[PDB]
Amino acid sequence: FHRVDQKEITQLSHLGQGTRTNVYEGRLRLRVVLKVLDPSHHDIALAFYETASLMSQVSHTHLAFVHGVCVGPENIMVTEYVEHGPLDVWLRRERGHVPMAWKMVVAQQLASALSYLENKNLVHGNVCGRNILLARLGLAEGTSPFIKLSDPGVGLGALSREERVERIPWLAPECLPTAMDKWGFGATLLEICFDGEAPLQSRSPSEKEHFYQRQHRLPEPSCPQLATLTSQCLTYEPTQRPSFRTILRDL
Ligand SMILES: CNc1cc(Nc2cccn(-c3ccc(C#N)cc3)c2=O)nn2c(C(=O)NC3CC3)cnc12
Repeated sequence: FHRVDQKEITQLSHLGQGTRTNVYEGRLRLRVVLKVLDPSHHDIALAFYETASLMSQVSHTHLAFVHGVCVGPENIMVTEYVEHGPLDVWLRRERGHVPMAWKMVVAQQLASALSYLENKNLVHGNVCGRNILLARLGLAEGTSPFIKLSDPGVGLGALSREERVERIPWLAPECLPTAMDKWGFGATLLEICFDGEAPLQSRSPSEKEHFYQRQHRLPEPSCPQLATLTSQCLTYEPTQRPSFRTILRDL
């Protein structure tokens, strides 16, 4: 990854929070986003650098760009500013008015980005609607949506059990104690089908953990065109999950 000097960046409005981060709009001497890591232990900073490294070594139409990292107790990932923000937020605002054909384009674009990652034997590890950014809305007639899958933030391996429980239903059950992205992908399809209302999201940490410990399965989507696909992706057996080559073909 590229090293960014603090003199080259300007920090503007707070956009929201990530895991152990604060996301701000900014300027790079370009409009960008600044992912400000909380004061952290070296294991966390390392997991943050590993993400910036992974995202700086990849290039795909549906993957967000990483400009670099600015490093005292402050670690800032300088990443792509995407026009319309998170998919989950947009789906809730547009609830009941999002056509099936629009959802199918998003699913295909997401499967495309994940197939590219799969071919290179790389793991994203944080696939959810929140990390899917809308570059184009595709609301006007003769237009379609355009997504950018955001960087996964602090790597999954560096997070606490409490943080992994907070990631349910997107977290693969084998991660509770490349196949994990197939589950993340399936849970994201359900979330898209239910207009940004993910299953179990409202439930308590104890309830979410019990759901996985008791091996319960996630609901079927309201969209029948994705029922088989989500059932195949959301199996507790990682080896039984289809490849993104198969998913992309089946879409
Ligand atoms: C216009 N452009 C952008 C806006 C934006 N906003 C938010 C960031 C974080 C949380 N929330 C949020 C959710 C829910 C609530 C509530 N309630 C409040 C804030 C956002 O809205 N994030 N973002 C990124 C990006 O990489 N963000 C990382 C998440 C991946 C890139 N461009 C943009």
